[PDB]
Amino acid sequence: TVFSSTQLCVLNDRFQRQKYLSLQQMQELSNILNLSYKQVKTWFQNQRMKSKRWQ
DNA sequence: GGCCCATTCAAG
DNA sequence: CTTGAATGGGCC
Repeated sequence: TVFSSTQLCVLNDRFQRQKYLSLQQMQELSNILNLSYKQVKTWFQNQRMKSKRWQ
């Protein structure tokens, strides 16, 4: 799978301002991006890991 | 259930 | 080789 440049945008923007998202927030964010909840939740998790790594 | 973590695996 | 989406197990 691969995400659009359009998607990585709102995703990264949201992530920068909010590192933990609720169920509803993830689900709506997924809806307006025509993505599944799973891949968005997964993305966020992976991003949290990425954020951790930088040391 | 979600999160954490190590690990996997399909393209650049 | 790196990248990052995706997996499974362990924990609350």
